[PDB]
Amino acid sequence: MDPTIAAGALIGGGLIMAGGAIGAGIGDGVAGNALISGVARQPEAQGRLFTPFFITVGLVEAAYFINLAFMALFVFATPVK
Amino acid sequence: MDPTIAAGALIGGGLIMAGGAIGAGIGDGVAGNALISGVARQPEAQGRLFTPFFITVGLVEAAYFINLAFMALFVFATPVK
Amino acid sequence: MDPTIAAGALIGGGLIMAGGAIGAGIGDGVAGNALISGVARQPEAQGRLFTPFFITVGLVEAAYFINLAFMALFVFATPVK
Amino acid sequence: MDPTIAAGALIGGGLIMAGGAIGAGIGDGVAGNALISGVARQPEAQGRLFTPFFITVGLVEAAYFINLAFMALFVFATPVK
Amino acid sequence: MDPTIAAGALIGGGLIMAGGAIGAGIGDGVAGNALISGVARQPEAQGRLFTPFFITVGLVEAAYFINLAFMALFVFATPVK
Amino acid sequence: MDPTIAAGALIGGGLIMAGGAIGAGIGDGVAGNALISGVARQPEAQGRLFTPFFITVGLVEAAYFINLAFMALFVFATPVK
Amino acid sequence: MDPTIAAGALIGGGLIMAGGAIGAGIGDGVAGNALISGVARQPEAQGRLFTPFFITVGLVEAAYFINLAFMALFVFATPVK
Amino acid sequence: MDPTIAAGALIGGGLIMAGGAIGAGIGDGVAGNALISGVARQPEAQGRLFTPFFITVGLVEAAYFINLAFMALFVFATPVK
Amino acid sequence: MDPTIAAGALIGGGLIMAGGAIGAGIGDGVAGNALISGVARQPEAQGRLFTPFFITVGLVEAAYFINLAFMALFVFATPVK
Amino acid sequence: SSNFLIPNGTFFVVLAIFLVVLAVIGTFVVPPILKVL
Amino acid sequence: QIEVGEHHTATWLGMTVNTDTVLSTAIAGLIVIALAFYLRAKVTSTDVPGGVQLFFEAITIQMRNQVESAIGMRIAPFVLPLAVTIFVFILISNWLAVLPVQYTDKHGHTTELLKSAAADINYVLALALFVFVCYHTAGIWRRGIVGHPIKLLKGHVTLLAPINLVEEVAKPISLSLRLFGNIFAGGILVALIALFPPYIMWAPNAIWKAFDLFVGAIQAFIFALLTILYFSQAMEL
Amino acid sequence: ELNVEIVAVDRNIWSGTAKFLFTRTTVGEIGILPRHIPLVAQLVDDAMVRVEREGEKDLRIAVDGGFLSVTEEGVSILAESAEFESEIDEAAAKQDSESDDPRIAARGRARLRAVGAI
Amino acid sequence: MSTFIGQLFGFAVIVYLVWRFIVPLVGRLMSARQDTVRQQLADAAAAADR
Ligand SMILES: COc1nc2ccc(Br)cc2cc1[C@@H](c1ccccc1)[C@@](O)(CCN(C)C)c1cccc2ccccc12
Ligand SMILES: COc1nc2ccc(Br)cc2cc1[C@@H](c1ccccc1)[C@@](O)(CCN(C)C)c1cccc2ccccc12
Ligand SMILES: COc1nc2ccc(Br)cc2cc1[C@@H](c1ccccc1)[C@@](O)(CCN(C)C)c1cccc2ccccc12
Ligand SMILES: COc1nc2ccc(Br)cc2cc1[C@@H](c1ccccc1)[C@@](O)(CCN(C)C)c1cccc2ccccc12
Ligand SMILES: COc1nc2ccc(Br)cc2cc1[C@@H](c1ccccc1)[C@@](O)(CCN(C)C)c1cccc2ccccc12
Ligand SMILES: COc1nc2ccc(Br)cc2cc1[C@@H](c1ccccc1)[C@@](O)(CCN(C)C)c1cccc2ccccc12
Ligand SMILES: COc1nc2ccc(Br)cc2cc1[C@@H](c1ccccc1)[C@@](O)(CCN(C)C)c1cccc2ccccc12
Repeated sequence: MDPTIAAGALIGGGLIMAGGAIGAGIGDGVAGNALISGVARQPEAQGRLFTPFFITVGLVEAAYFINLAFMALFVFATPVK
Repeated sequence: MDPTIAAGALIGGGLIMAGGAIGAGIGDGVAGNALISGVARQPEAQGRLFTPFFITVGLVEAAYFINLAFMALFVFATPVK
Repeated sequence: MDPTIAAGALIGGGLIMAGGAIGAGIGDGVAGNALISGVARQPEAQGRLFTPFFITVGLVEAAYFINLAFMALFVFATPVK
Repeated sequence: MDPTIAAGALIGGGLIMAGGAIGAGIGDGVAGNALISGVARQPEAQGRLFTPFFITVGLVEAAYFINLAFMALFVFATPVK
Repeated sequence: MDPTIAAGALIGGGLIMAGGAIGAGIGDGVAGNALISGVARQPEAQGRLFTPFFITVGLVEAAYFINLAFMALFVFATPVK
Repeated sequence: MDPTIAAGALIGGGLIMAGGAIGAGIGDGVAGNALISGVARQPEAQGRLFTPFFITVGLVEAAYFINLAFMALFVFATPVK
Repeated sequence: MDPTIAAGALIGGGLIMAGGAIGAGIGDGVAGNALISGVARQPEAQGRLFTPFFITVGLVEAAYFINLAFMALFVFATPVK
Repeated sequence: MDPTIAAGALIGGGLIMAGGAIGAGIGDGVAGNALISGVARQPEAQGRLFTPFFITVGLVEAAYFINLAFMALFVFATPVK
Repeated sequence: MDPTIAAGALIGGGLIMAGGAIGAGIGDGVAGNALISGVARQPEAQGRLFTPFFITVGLVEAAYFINLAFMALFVFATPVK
Repeated sequence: SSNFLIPNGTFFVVLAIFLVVLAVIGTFVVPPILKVL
Repeated sequence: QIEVGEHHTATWLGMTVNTDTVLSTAIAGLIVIALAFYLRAKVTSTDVPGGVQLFFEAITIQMRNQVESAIGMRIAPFVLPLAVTIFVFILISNWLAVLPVQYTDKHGHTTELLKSAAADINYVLALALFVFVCYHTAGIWRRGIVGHPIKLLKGHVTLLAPINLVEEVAKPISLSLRLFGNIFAGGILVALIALFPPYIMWAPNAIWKAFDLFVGAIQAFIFALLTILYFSQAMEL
Repeated sequence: ELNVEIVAVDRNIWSGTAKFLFTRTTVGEIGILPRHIPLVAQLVDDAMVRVEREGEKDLRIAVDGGFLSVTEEGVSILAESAEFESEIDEAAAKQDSESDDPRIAARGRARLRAVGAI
Repeated sequence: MSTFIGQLFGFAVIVYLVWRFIVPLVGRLMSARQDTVRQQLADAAAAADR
């Protein structure tokens, strides 16, 4: 009875982590593309570009970890016992 | 009867959260790319560039949250009797 | 017998909501990228840029909502009795 | 025997709707990105940019709708009677 | 044991149509992005930009249709029974 | 014995066709994007532009066809029976 | 014993070929986009743009080929028997 | 009871690694795209550019390697048992 | 016992190689897009452009290598009894 | 097979070692190098 | 076949401390200290400098340019020694893993006389949590016991106050698992590469080792850069 | 190598052969190597053009009112004013950078970039 | 005790690769910096006696 639920929880946590990884990796990559281009064109702008960057990143990474948290909820404290 | 339904609920919630995280992460990445590029090219635009940037984010995050909502419904209040 | 159909319904609804979330998130991100960049280039054009934007978003969100609709039809009013 | 085919039809319909939503959402986002950028660069062009746009969208949405059709045929008129 | 084959056929047809919809939607989106941008840059080029476009789309839709065809072969004329 | 392998072959062929259609659709979309943009830029380079294009497409389409081949090998000449 | 192992091998080979074709198609599309753009801007540069192109393609197809190999190893020489 | 949990752990770990690899590869590709473009524009900006490039690479591969750690936890010290 | 774990191992290895191929192919494609565009812009910086490229690609390939390793660990030296 | 994401008392030992090196450098490398520059 | 990071261990104060990752981090500490003293005896501002002086000069100038661009060397003179020691410590600790120290077995499978230290959660957690407490107390000293928490909760956009909170929870976690997972990966690979036969085991081992050198350098650099950035974010205004 | 022609409104500032021309257009810094796609751009207000030759040392010219044109022929820089590195007195170049007049402050900042400061 | 030999061959080829490719460029870099600071001190003394 419980082993099927354990397999389901493991596959669900894997899906959560995979989605979080895809989203976070690609979003950070796009934001960093913007940052590297802006700093390559104008070096002195580096500082004033960290303010939008770490806002965007701050959102993106948020998703990942939020998902990370929920992955734990699936795998360590399975919502169905 | 319940083990299978609970496994399916966990996998469905995992899929919901994976999709939500992919969408949210990549949409925030693209919007923030636009924000960083606009702040780089037109610095003084910074303040005004926050009125579209959040609109976009307000849509993107919306999707994520709604998925989150239903993910809860899938694992805490499973719609199948 | 109904447990297997219910597991299938939950996994299907998860797939529908995941796909809708990926589509909505990334489409809103791309449209908002266009919006933020156009507002950065032409600062005064914001008012004239919301009629194409909300058209684009109007379509994108539409898909999401429809998926949401059908997800409900899967988990609450399962099309196989 | 019916529960297995019913679960299969539910998962297949979920996959069809998910793929259609991803495709339609991201394609409409890309086309609308082009439309917003064109309008922002020269606004008088708006009326002339809607014949390419609605061609593009006209194709994209078509895919979506066709998928929707078959989704119904999977869940409501399951080809395995 | 035929229901297992029927469910596999339904899931495979769903996968085929989902991949086809994703590919077709995003390909039409990118090609139409190019078309709208080319018409916005100079409108007089419209009549000359529909030979490349309908080549591009002509291939993209092709893929979709082929998938569609094979999806039929999976759900209506299952290749293995 | 036979039914599980048949269902697995159907799902595997579905995955192969979905991956082929996604790859081919989006690759043709990006190559045609470049083509349309180049013809809009330089209208009298059309012929000169079709030799890189048909190289790129020739690679992309190749992948699709190869996948198509193996899809047949999965559903018509199942390797393991 | 053997039936479920062969079904898992078929599904795994399908996943391998799907991922390989997605990666190869979209990587070829992006590289060829760059090539077509560079030839549309400077036709005489077609000769010198084939050395980076065929490096990129050389890597991209490599992934494809490797996946192809493992697909065979999964369907013709199943590593767990 | 253990075999299905082990299968679930293996599939979940595969999903985690797949999502992490997709996200990391594409994000590193986009970041390196920005780096190579910025060096092509001004070939004497490498050292200046290796700071934002490696900040972005740090974030992207942070996502990747947190997924790698949790995959190793899944398949080597399986949380549920 | 063993057949379930073998099917799960083959499916997980397929997922790992699919994610790795997608990531590596598309990341190498984006980096090579940057390389071709840079060699088109500044043909005399080609050498200078292989130091960023082979860093980017290098990092990307690192990910691929790890995936490859773990796929073997799943398929030849299954980490579960 | 144990959960390797759980910290041991090692956490402190390593800390101490780092808290030594940070001192040494912080006293014997960075001030002389900064003075030389 | 492959087995994951079990540790030779012993109880030192009622707490189970690993033998390995205390031997290896101690060797790293002694190597950094030996390099430091060798510089103390050979640092010449009068004539041309040797090799060790040039190495530490490069590291110090790079990290000082970072601190100057980020926060300012007038406001934060301690971030420079912190960044330098973090970089050199992590770099030496990760580069010690290149050594041919694998020696098959007494019985069964692969084994090493020295596991890399960053392949342990205690090592990376110590580094990350020390940096965490340090930049939070630097923010407190710069802004106040009551102004620094409200600034962490406000951020650059006050309405995103929950998201900002998540950021503050995610900075140590990231810093510690980007390096664990990374170096940890290396471990597993050299253990599974040791399942090959000897005549075809040298090539993947050499490729992985040669690229893990660059990976360890980049990981030390990322840790140090992000430490400097976090200090500049916690001490702003 | 590439052919540099820096001309002003009333005189040819410089003309010669180079291996690398660094400047900064209104969209960012740029560096031109011998073969380079045709390009037209506008330099920044306080623009400095640094020219690099094989045997010599880098010329460094403060340009005021410049327009950059890269072609098959080489680089051509239009200027309203220009001042080489070894013709600027940093005192007037520094107390002019502090001025309240926009274009004269830009000229001072260009001369300061050319002398080595900022 | 045969993985030891395989790893040792791996270590030999990696140290050969570094001694072939990496150590020449880093040696050239540190030598260029050494000679630069040497010239700096030399012309410092020259300007002093001038
Ligand atoms: C920008 O934030 C938002 N905007 C929205 C916009 C529209 C709608 Br309708 C819902 C929105 C919801 C939120 C957040 C929120 C804040 C407070 C409570 C609930 C939800 C959020 O969903 C952000 C998730 N993102 C970043 C991936 C969130 C969810 C879950 C856990 C969180 C923990 C910490 C912070 C944010 C957390
Ligand atoms: C822009 O919003 C829309 N535009 C549409 C456009 C076309 C069509 Br045909 C349907 C549309 C529907 C909506 C919303 C809506 C508004 C009111 C009622 C029902 C649906 C929405 O579906 C959008 C979800 N997005 C934002 C991810 C929604 C659903 C569920 C919960 C929401 C919570 C908060 C906000 C929006 C919420
Ligand atoms: C633009 O709308 C279209 N264009 C098409 C173009 C080609 C083809 Br061949 C089919 C097309 C079909 C439609 C719509 C339609 C309208 C009415 C009936 C059937 C289909 C649509 O399918 C759009 C879905 N999109 C937005 C994701 C839709 C479906 C379901 C509910 C909707 C509710 C509200 C709006 C649109 C709704
Ligand atoms: C442009 O349309 C095409 N171009 C092609 C190009 C090459 C090849 Br080889 C096949 C092509 C096929 C078609 C269509 C078609 C038209 C008529 C009959 C059959 C197929 C299409 O497949 C388009 C699907 N797209 C839009 C997602 C379609 C299929 C099914 C239902 C449709 C309903 C409405 C419209 C189009 C419908
Ligand atoms: C562009 O056409 C090609 N180029 C290739 C290039 C390289 C290689 Br190695 C194989 C190639 C194969 C083809 C076609 C082809 C033509 C004839 C026979 C077999 C295959 C194709 O596969 C295109 C599929 N695309 C469009 C998704 C196809 C398959 C099936 C049905 C089709 C129906 C109509 C048109 C094309 C059809
Ligand atoms: C460009 O072609 C390559 N480049 C490579 C580069 C690196 C490596 Br390591 C392997 C490479 C392999 C190949 C081909 C090849 C040629 C001959 C034998 C085996 C493989 C290829 O794999 C291309 C697949 N692409 C197009 C999706 C292929 C496979 C199968 C059937 C094909 C039929 C027709 C053409 C190519 C066919
Ligand atoms: C660029 O090549 C690399 N760069 C790396 C960079 C870092 C690291 Br840490 C590992 C790297 C590993 C490699 C290759 C390699 C070369 C030799 C032995 C093992 C691995 C590679 O993995 C590339 C795969 N890519 C291109 C999809 C590969 C694997 C398997 C079969 C191949 C067949 C042909 C060519 C390359 C083949």
